[PDB]
Amino acid sequence: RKTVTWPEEGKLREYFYFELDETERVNVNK
Amino acid sequence: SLNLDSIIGRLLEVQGSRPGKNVQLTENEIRGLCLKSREIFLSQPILLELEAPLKICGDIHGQYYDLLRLFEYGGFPPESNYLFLGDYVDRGKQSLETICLLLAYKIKYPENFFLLRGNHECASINRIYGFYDECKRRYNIKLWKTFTDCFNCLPIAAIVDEKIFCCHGGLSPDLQSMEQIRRIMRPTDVPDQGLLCDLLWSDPDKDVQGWGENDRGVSFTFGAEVVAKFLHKHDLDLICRAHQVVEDGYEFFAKRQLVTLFSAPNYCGEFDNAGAMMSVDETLMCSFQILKPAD
Ligand SMILES: [Mn+2]
Ligand SMILES: [Mn+2]
Repeated sequence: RKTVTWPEEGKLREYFYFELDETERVNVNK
Repeated sequence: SLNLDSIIGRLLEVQGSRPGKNVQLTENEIRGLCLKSREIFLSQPILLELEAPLKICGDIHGQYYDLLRLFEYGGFPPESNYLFLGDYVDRGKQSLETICLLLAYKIKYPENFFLLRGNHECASINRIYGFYDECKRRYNIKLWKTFTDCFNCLPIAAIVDEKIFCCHGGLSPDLQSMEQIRRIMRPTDVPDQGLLCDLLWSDPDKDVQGWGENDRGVSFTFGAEVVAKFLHKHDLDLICRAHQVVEDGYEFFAKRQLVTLFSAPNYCGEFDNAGAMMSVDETLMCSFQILKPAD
């Protein structure tokens, strides 16, 4: 039987950064 | 006669291209994806019973290259087990590539890859918000209706190791027993009210105590006390849902009793949000992997 736990706050988030293309994301309804 | 690996190969082929390339599968290949995934959806429970370790993702909304980034960082199947919480189509530029890759991975790894239904996996909604227009432009109307028949068989919720309850929207005032979910027959549309509607449409709200009216004009809001009572009654530790854009890609509610996930960074070019994925290890220790454009 398992239980939900959380790590130390320093290890809660792992970041991945990528190059931003300003034309990659569009709302097709606009 | 479905050449699954060729399809997946062509879908992943466009990784790292600039400007972002479309992947135009054949009509028969896409219909094959819909038909085979539909069979698997129906053969598996509408209320999934899953086991950790796995990674859980929120909305994608046709941001295909962001989906590729998610797999790139979280590990392409079957390196990691995945559960997606819905809203794969609409708004973004590449709903077709998005849903096709997801359906392909479902067929390829049916025991390690799972897709829940979001409120946009519904004909009355995605006819309007982009998916139908994309289908009509790049294929035909008949293909859109094939997608709808497939979407109507998607599972609605998942429980991870009997402790994490997962769905797109949230809780329902009509949800007394999990059997009520299990009793829902497929194929089905999403009704404008009731249990199935709420599971795909409701939101948490910090200012409401019990149940309140939802600004969306559909379903309800629910407060922290509702979450607490739900978890205690069903012996759960956590609610994992999506359905709302959050700045850091994830966001806690009611002292970490609920988490909202949103996996589409810079949502439809109008927000500066990060996208997040929740990594759940074998012991159900949960952490977040965060997708963010560099600045
Ligand atoms: Mn959404
Ligand atoms: Mn939604």
